[PDB]
Amino acid sequence: SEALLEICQRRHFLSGSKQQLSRDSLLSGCHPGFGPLGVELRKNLAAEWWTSVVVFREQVFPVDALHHKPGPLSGKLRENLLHGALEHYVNCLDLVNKRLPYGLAQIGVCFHPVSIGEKTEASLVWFTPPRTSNQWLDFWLRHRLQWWRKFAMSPSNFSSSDCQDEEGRKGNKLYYNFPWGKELIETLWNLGDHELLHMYPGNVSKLHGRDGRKNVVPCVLSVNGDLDRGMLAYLYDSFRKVLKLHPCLAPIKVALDVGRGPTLELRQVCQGLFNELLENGISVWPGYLETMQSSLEQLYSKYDEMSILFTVLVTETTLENGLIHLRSRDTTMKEMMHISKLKDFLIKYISSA
Amino acid sequence: SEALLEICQRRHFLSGSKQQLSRDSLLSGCHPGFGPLGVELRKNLAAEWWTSVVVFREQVFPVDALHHKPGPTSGKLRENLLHGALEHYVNCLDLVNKRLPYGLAQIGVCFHPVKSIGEKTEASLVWFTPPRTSNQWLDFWLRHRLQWWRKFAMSPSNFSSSDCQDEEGRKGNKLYYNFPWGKELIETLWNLGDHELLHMYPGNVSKLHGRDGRKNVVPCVLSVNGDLDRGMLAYLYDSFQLTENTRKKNLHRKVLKLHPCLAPIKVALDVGRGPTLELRQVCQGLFNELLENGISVWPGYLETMQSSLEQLYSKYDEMSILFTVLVTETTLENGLIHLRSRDTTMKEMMHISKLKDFLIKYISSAKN
Amino acid sequence: GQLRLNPLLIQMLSRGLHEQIFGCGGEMPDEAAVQRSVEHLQKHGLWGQPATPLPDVELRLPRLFGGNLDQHFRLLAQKQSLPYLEAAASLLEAQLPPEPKSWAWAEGWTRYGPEGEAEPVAIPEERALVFDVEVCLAEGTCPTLAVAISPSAWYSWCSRRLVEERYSWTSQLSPADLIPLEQLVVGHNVSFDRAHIREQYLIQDSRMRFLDTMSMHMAISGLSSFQRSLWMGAKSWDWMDISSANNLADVHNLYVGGPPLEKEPRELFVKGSMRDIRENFQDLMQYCARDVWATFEVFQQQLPLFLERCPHPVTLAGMLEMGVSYLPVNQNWERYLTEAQNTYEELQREMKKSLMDLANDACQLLSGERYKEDPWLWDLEWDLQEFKQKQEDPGPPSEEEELQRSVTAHNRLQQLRSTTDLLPKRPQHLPGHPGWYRKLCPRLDDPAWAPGPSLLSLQMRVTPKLMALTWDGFPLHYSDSHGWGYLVPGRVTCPYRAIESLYRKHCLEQTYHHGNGPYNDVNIPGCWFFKLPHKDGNNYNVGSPFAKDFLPKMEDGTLQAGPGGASGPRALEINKMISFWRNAHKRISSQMVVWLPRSALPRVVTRHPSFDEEGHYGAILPQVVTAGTITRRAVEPTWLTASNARPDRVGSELKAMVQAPPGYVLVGADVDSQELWIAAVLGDAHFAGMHGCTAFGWMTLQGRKSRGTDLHSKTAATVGISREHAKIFNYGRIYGAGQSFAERLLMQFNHRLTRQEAAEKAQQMYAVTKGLRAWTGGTESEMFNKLESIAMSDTPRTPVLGCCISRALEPSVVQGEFITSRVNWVVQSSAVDYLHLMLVAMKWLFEEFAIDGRFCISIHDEVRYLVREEDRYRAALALQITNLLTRCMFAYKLGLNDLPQSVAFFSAVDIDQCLRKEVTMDCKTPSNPTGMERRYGIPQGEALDIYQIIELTKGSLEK
DNA sequence: GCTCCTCTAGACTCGACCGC
DNA sequence: GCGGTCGAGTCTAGAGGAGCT
Ligand SMILES: Nc1ccn([C@H]2C[C@H](O)[C@@H](COP(=O)(O)OP(=O)(O)OP(=O)(O)O)O2)c(=O)n1
Ligand SMILES: [Ca+2]
Ligand SMILES: [Ca+2]
Repeated sequence: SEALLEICQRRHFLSGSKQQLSRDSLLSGCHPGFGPLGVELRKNLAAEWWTSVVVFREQVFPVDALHHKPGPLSGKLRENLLHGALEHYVNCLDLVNKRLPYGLAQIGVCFHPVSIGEKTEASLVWFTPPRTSNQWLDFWLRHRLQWWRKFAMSPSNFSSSDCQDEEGRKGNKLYYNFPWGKELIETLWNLGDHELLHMYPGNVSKLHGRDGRKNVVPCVLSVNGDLDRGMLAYLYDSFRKVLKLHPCLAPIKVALDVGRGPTLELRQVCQGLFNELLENGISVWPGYLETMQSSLEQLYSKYDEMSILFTVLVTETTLENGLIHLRSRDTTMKEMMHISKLKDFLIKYISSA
Repeated sequence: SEALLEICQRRHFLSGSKQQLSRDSLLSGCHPGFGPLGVELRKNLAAEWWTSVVVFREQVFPVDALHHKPGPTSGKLRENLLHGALEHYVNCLDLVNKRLPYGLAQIGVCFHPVKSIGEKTEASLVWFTPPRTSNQWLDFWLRHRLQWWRKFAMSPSNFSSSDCQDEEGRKGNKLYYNFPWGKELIETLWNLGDHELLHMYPGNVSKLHGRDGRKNVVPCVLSVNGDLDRGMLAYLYDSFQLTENTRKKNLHRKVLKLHPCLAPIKVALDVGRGPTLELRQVCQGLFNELLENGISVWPGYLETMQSSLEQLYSKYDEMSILFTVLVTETTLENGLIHLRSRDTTMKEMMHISKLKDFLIKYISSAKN
Repeated sequence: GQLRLNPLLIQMLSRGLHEQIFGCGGEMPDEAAVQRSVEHLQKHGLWGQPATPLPDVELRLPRLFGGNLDQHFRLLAQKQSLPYLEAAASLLEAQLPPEPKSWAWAEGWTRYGPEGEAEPVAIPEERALVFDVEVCLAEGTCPTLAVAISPSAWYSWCSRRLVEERYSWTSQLSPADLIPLEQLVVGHNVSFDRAHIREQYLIQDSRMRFLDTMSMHMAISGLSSFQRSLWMGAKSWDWMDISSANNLADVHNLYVGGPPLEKEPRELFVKGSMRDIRENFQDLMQYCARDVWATFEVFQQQLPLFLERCPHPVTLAGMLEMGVSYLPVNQNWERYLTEAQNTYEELQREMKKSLMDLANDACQLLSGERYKEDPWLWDLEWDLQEFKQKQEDPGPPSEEEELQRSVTAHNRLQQLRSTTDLLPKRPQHLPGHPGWYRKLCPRLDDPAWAPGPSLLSLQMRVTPKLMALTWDGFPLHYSDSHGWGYLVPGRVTCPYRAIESLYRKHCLEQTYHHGNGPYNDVNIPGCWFFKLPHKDGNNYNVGSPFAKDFLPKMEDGTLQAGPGGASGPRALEINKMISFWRNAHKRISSQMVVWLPRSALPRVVTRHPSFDEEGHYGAILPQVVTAGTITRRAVEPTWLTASNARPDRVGSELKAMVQAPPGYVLVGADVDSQELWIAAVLGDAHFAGMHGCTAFGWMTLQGRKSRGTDLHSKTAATVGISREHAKIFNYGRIYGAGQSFAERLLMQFNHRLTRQEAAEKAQQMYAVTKGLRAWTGGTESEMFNKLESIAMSDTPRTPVLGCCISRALEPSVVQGEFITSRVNWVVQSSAVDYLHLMLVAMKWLFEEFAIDGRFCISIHDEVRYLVREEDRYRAALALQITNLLTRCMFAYKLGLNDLPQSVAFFSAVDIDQCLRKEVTMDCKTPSNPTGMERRYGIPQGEALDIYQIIELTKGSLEK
C-alpha cells in the first residue's frame, strides 16, 4: 500500500513532499500536484476516454464550460460540468439539427470544497428522448464498465452497483476495489427534465426535440467519471517492484541507453534512433545522456519502477551489425534484433494490446 | 470583422448569443465560451505547441500547477502559471540529474481580473538556463517561437515581434499579431534573473545549483508564456483573409483557410438519394476507416433533410472543411466517390480504396 | 593669432601647423588672381556668405625629414621599400639551375640543388621566392602542392593530403595545414597564393610583402571594360599590340613573347579528383613549375618598367601595404552563415507558399466562365478532361448488434476494393482541374509528390499572371515573339474592359503612355503591347520580369503586384528582400577562414576579460587585386564594395561580422568626399591658385549637407529628383559622362520623361555646371579644363605622385578615343595616390612611435586598422595627422602652399569592434532582426572628433 | 558606347510506346 | 489497327566570371 505511493513519488508520478501527499488529499483533490509521469498518464487517460466516448460516435461533441460562473444567484467556481453543458442545449441542438438524441462531453476540473479541492472529471450528458431513457442509460453503463475494465489487469476489482436518489431517479455507480476498500470512481444518473426546465422557465417551444416526428423534451443523463481517481485506480492496479501499466496508458514506453564506448560514436546512433521513434509518436526516455552510467540491472530496475515497456541498449556491436538489446518489462526476457526493426516491433506491441 | 464573428457564431466556433459577443469580451477572457469547432481548433493548437516544444526536446518536461493559489489569509485564483512552475524547480532537477539547461512546460487556465473575472488558456515554458548563455537561449527561443507562430499562418508577416526592456534592466521580447484594429500581445519571453528563485527558496542556496558543464551555478529563469485563446482567435482572423476581401470583385466565398494541422474537422462525408441501407453501410464503413486513422469526419450523411449543394459547400467552407466526400449510388458498382477540396473547389472522382491513403498523405505532408 | 584666412574669406590652417608644414613666409597673393576669383564667386552668388569659423587647432607634428614634405614622403617610402627591392633585384640577377629531373614525393619542402637532386628542408631559407600554389577543389580548399623558385635553387612542397591517403581529415582549416614560409614573395594573383601561407594568418605582422605581377600588369598595360570587350572579341587597333588580358599566358606573351604556355586540358585540380592528382604528380608538378618560370620571366621583364612608369616610391610602398589585408573574424561568422541561409530558405518557402495560395484561389474563376474577364488568366488553358471510367429513435444496439453492424460495414467496404480491376492501370492526372493547373501540380505516382501546385516558381510564365503584376498600372503579358511586356488599355478574347477598369482604379488610387513601342504586330484586342525595358537595349526581349535588373523598378513602385489580395505584394517584397543573398551566397559562404589555435594567439588576446575558452577566431585574408583596373584601385567583389546593413536584405551585415579579437579594436575613419575634393582642388589650382576661386570648389568647402547648400542638394533641388539619383548624376558627370549618359539616366529614373524631355533637362543641367565650349562660363569649367588637359597630354601622369597612365590609353596609341575613360582615370588614380600616401604615412607613424597596429582593409575610401586596445587614441591621432599631411601634400604638389581647416582633419575617427559604416548602427536585417548588441554582444563605438582626440592623447603620439 | 564561355532553368517539339 | 500520351533534343534567356584554383 504505502510502497506503491512511495514509488509513485520517487518516479515523479505525484509531485510534492513525502509527508505533503496524503491518501485523503489524493482522493479529495487536495494534493500538491501531479508529477510529469502523472501528468502524462492523466493525458493518456483523457485521450483514451476521448477516443472511446467522443471519437467513435456521431452524436457527441465537445463542451466549453468555464470554471467561474458569474451569476448573481459574487461569482463562484463550478462544482459540476453538468450546468455548463445544459447551458449549451439551445446551442448544440442546432448542430444535430434538433434531432434527438444527442450528447455533449467535456473533460475539465471541478472545484469541490473540502480547503479548495479540484478534481479533473470526464462528464457526458445525453439528451435522451423520454421513451428510451433507461435503455440508453444501460447502454452507457455497459460501455463505461467495459471501457474501465479494458485496460485493467483484473476486471474483477472493477465493479458496479445500483442506487436511488432523493427524487426517485434510477442510477448506477461504479466502484473500483482499492486495497483498503471499495471506492467510487464513476456515477450514472437518469435525471429528468427539471434540470432543463429550471434553467429555462416557461416557453418550452425552444426546448423541443425531434424524436421521430413528434417534439419532446429530452431527459438528460449524467455520467461523471473522475479521471484523477481513475489514474489512482490504474496505478494501484499495476502494483520485484514493477508497475505493469497497460501499453495504451503508460507514459514512457522506450528506454534508450548506451553500453560500451566510445560515447561520441554511439551518441549519434542513439540520437538518430531517438528521433526516429519520436516521429512515430512513441515516448522514449533519453537515458543515453546520463554521464554516470549506472549498472544495467539498476537501470532496468529504475525502468521497471517507471513503467517502461521496452528498454533499448546500444553497444559496440550496433555500429557494425546493428544488434541492440531489447528487454521486455513484462517477461524480463532479453533479446536482440536489427536496429531498423525496432520501430515496427514497438508499434506492433502497442497496437496489439 | 463584424461578419467574421457572425460566421464564428453561426458555424459554432463561438458560443453565446449574438449581442453577448464583442471583441472586448473575446480579448478580456469573459466570453461565454468557444463553440465545439473552436474547442477542436484550440486542442489542435495546443497539440501543435506540445509537439513543437515538449515532444522533441530531450529536457522539457510537463508540470502540474493547481488552479487555486492557497495562502497569501485565504486563497486566490492563479493569474500566471509561472509561479507554479518555479516551485517544481528543485523537484524536477532530479529528472535531469541537476543538468542544465532544463525546462518545464504546461498548458492550463489563467484567471485575470477585468468587476468580472476573465479566463485565458496559456501555455508556458520556464527554461532554467545557466547565466552564461542567457542572451543566447533567449534569442534562440525567440526565433523558435516566432517561426512556430509564423509557419501555421497564411500571412507570417502579421505575426510581428518587438524587443522591450524591463524597468529593472532585464531584457525581453513580446510577440504580437496584427489584428484589423491593432496589435495584440500573444506571447512574451522575459529573461528573468535568479531573483524569483532566490526569493521563493530562501536560506541555503546550494539547492539551486545546476551542473552547467562542470561548474555549478544558479540557473537563469526564462519564461515563455503564450496566449492560446488569443492565438486561435488570431488564427481565425488570419484564415478569413480580411485584407483580400480586382480579381475577387465577384469571387467571394466565405472560407476559413485554417492550416491542415489546425483545422477542427478534416473531411465532410455525405450521401445521395438511394438505396438507403447499402449507402448507409458504405458511409459508416468509410467513417470508421477514416476515424481509425486519426482523421476527423463531419457526419453529414445522417441529415434527414437535404440542402442545395452550393449552400452545403458554403457551410462546409465556413467550417474549415478540407475535403467533401460524396458517396453516391454509383459507388456500389465501381467505387468512385466525388472529392471536392476546400483549397481549389474542384471535384475529383477518386477510388474509395485510395481515399484513406490520399488523405493521410495530404495531412502528413504539411509536417504531421 | 591662430585665425588665418584666405583672400576669399576661407578659414585656412592655423599658424601653428601652417608654419610647421608649409614653412614661414609663404607667398603674397596676386591681386589679379584675387580679383578674378572674387568676380567668379560674385557671378555665382557665393561671395560674402557668412561662415562660422571652426576652433583653431594647436598641435606639435613630428619632425619632417628633408623638408617641403615631398622629400619627407620620399624618404619614408624609400626607407620602407628598400629591404624588398633589395630582394627583387637579387631575384632579377638569379642563376637558377635547370628544372629538376624528377620532383620528389614527400611532405614539406624539398630543396632541389644542382643537377636536380632532392634534399628535404624545413623551410625555404631565402629572402625572395616566385610562388604558385595548386589546391585540389574536390578535397575542399586546403593546398595540395606548391612550387617555388629561390634566387639560387628550385623548391617544391607536397601536402599531407597528397602524400598520405588517410581515412578522413578534419574539415576545419588550421595554420598547421598550410604552406610554412624582410621577405618578398612574387607571384601571379599572389593574393590567392598568399591565402595558403601559414604565417599570414597570425595577428602579429610578419614583415613579408607580396608583389603581384597581375597588379603591375594592370598598372603598366591595362585595358578598360570596353577595351577588354574589344580585345576579347577580336582575339585604330594600335593599342591591341601593346596590351593584354590578365591571363598568365597573355601576360607572358606580352612581356616575354616566348612560346605560349601549356595549360593541361585534364584540369585535375579544377575538375579531377584527388586520385587523378596522385597519379599525374610528375606532370602536374612540371606544369606548376612552367607557370612559376613564366611568372619569373614576367617579373624580370616587368619590375624595371613599372618603376620607370611609377617613379615615386610612395606608390610602390602603398602597393606593398595594400597586399597585406587582414579581416579578423570569430565564431559569429559561422552563425551568420547559418542564420542567413536558414532565413533565406524560410523566406523563399514563404514566397512559394504565397504563390501556391494565389494559384489555388485562381481555379475558382472557372465556375461561370469568370476567367474570361480576368486580365491575367484569360489566355491560359482552362479545359477540363472528362473522366474515363471504362423515423423514431430505434434505441441502443445490443452487445452483438453493434459488432454485426461494424462487420457488415467493413465487409461491404472491402467488397468495393474488387472494383479496382476496372480502374485503368495508369491513373489519370487530375481530370477535373483546369489545364494550366495540371502542369503545376505533380503527378500522384511521383515519389516526390507534394500537395497543391508544388512545381510553381517565379521563372514560369504563369507566375507574373497569378500575381497580377502591373507595370505602372498596366497588366503584364507574354508574347512568344517579343518576350514579356505590359498592356496599356483604351484601344478566348482578352478582357480589355477589365484592364481599363483596373487602370482607372490604379490611377484613382495613385498614346498617352510611351514605352518600348506600341508593337501593333502583337494584336491583343483593344490594347497596346509595350515591351519591358531590357538593360541590353530595345532590340532584346525580356524573358522574365523578376530578373535582377527590375529590382529598382519594383522598389520605385512601377512593377507592383496587382490589387485584390495581400499575397502578391508580399511575394514581391520577399523577392526584393532576398536578392543580395541569392546573388552572393556562393561567394560569402566559400570564404577561406583559418581558425587560429590558442597556441598561436598573442597573450594580449588570451588574457583579455572578453576572451572565452569556447570561441574560435579566424582571419579572412581578402584575395584583393591591389591594381584591379586601369585606375589602380583594388578590386574584390565580396568585400571591397558599397555594402551596408539594410532593414530589408537577408545576410547583408557581413561587414559587421569582421569583429576584432578581444584586446584589439578596429580604429578607422572614412574620407569626406575624397573624389569630389580632389576635383575641386585641381580646379582651384588650375584657375587662380587659391581655394574656393572656382564656384564649385567654394561650394565644396563652404557647403552644409543639413542646410542644403552642398552640391548634391542643389542638384536635386534644380532637377527635382531623389538624392541618390542626383548623387549618381554628379559623380557620373564629374567622371566625364556626356549628355547622352544624363539622358539615359533621366529616362531610366523617371519613366514620365520622354527622350526630348530628358535631353532638354540634361542640356540645362550641363549648361550651368560644366559650361560651354576649353569650357567657359560654368561652375566646374576650370576643373574640367584641367582634367581634359591632363588627359590629352602626351604622357598623362597623376599630378600628385607622377604615376603614368596605362600604355593602352596614352594618346599616341588611342587617337581621339576613350576620352571619358582617361578623364575618369585622372581623378580615380589621384584618389589611389591619396590612399597610398595615407598608408605610407600611417605605417611610418606606427613604426616610429611604436603603435601596435596593422592594416585591416581599405573598403573604398575607408581606412581601417586593427590597432591594439590600449593604443586606440594614439592611432586616432595618427589617422588625423596622416589625413592632414595627405591633404597638405595634395595642395603642395598642385602649387597651393596652404590648406583649409574645414578639410584638414577627419570628421570622426570611428573606434568600434566591427566594420559597420557608422558606430551608431545596429544592423537590423531580416537575417539579424535582434541587432548586433543582442545576438552577438557588440556594443557601440566612439566617433571622436579632432578636438576630443587631442584632449585624450594630450597631443603627443609618444607613449 | 560594348563582347564571350559556360552553366541552369523553362517552353516547345518530334518521334516513338501501348492500351483498347 | 488506331489514337493519346511520354520523354530526349533544341532553342532561348538570365546567371556568374572576365583572375586562380
Ligand atoms: N554615386 C557615386 C557615389 C560615390 N562614388 C564613389 C566616389 C567616392 O569617392 C566614393 C565614396 O562615395 P560615397 O557615395 O560612399 O560617399 P559620398 O562621397 O557620396 O558622400 P555622401 O554619400 O555623404 O554624399 O565612391 C561614385 O563613384 N558614384
Ligand atoms: Ca597564383
Ligand atoms: Ca565618404
